[PDB]
Amino acid sequence: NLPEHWTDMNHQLFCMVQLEPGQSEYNTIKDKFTRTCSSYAIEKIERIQNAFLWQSYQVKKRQMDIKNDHKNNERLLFHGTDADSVPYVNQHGFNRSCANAVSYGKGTYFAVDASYSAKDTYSKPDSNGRKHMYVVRVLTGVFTKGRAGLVTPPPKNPHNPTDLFDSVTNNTRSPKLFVVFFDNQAYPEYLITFTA
Amino acid sequence: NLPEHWTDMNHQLFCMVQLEPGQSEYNTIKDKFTRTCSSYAIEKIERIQNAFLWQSYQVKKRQMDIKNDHKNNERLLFHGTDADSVPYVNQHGFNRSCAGKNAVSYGKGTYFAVDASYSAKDTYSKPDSNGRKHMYVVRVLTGVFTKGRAGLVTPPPKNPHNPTDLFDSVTNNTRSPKLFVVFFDNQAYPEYLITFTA
Ligand SMILES: O=c1[nH][nH]c(=O)c2cc(OCc3cccc(F)c3)ccc12
Repeated sequence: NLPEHWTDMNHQLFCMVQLEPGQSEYNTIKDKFTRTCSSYAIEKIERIQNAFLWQSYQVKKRQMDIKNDHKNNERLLFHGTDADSVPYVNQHGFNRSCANAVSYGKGTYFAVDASYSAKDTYSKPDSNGRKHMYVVRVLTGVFTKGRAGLVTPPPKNPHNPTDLFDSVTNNTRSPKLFVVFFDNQAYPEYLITFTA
Repeated sequence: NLPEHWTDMNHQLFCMVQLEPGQSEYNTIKDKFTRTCSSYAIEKIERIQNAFLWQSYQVKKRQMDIKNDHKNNERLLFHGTDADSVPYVNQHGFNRSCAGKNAVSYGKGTYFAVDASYSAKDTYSKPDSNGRKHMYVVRVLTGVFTKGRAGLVTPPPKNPHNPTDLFDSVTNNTRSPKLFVVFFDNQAYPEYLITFTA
């Protein structure tokens, strides 16, 4: 059911857990961020333990692993958001109806590089200069190049137009962004609070 | 895993099952339909057996049953649509990103009718090139609801000082609900497709 690295929730279903600086889990997530954002200052990293979001995501993951006949469907990506959206994402995940640029489709956008999500247009500095970025488990699955105005990914072969790609990208050979068009294709795993 | 009265699907993920008149299952849907739509005639009623949509929907239902306090969270509602949308809905369900602007808008989501007569309007159940009209009968997790408003992209909060604790859906009128709007994927399961004609 619930992942091993999660800590006890006293029979509750939602908790934001601040990570201890210098332990393995904190160090792994900090490393992913500082690869492109070494010039920023990390205030804290919180593990998001949202049982409902996790359950709905794990269901979609098992479905995509069955449909794709292989289990290489997940990537870790970044998502910058404004402070006022943070409670929403913690509790409800990412909502294409809320989503800035949509040149590759009307979905939720995720960056390969923290540096892209660190842009003020995405991770808007709050009145205290705090910026907020998620590390997100994303079911990118089998992907294709996106285009403006997509409401879902294109068909995997427009002879069978309901069999869809899982996500779209800017560039299939060297992707820097992914767009997903369904709820529960993305699990917000950590929230990084940082400053310029 | 799947309802024990579904047809054996032979490790296939999706089947449409044609129902037989005189069976309770057909006759109950026909009665629900003809209660407001006696001037149309049913061609056929198909049960939709979509394993993945059922799984995702049932998880959302379990979640809402846990969250809410012994509420009847699920209603059986109608959805009229055009022929062009039927294969998508059968396979992928109801997508708010594809939704029509309703003549009376209570938010930017997917609309479901209490009365078949509403879904039977040509604006929704557009007759195809053969004069067939299509209406789903849908399990909808309405949960705890409030009157909607045209600007909504999710249900409103129950409490403006806790913006993330949302109503489950919105309606046109809480005293006499005739439509519901839902704003999330897997909150509605297309259970039957009614094909009907003038
Ligand atoms: O981290 C993000 N948070 N919120 C976003 O909307 C977002 C958007 C985003 O790509 C937008 C885009 C569109 C077209 C061309 C581009 F080069 C880039 C990348 C990251 C983010």
